[PDB]
Amino acid sequence: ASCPNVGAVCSPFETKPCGNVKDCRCLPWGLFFGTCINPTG
Repeated sequence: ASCPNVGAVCSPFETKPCGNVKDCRCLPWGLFFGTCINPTG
C-alpha cells in the first residue's frame, strides 16, 4: 500500500508499473498512463 509512488504517475507501458514493490497498483488513467495507487484503497 505505502509504495514509493502513491499518487505518482505510472504507465502500464513501463517496465515495472507499481510492480515489484511493497504492494502497489498502476491505475491506468488518462490515455497512455496512470498512477501508482493504493490497492483497493
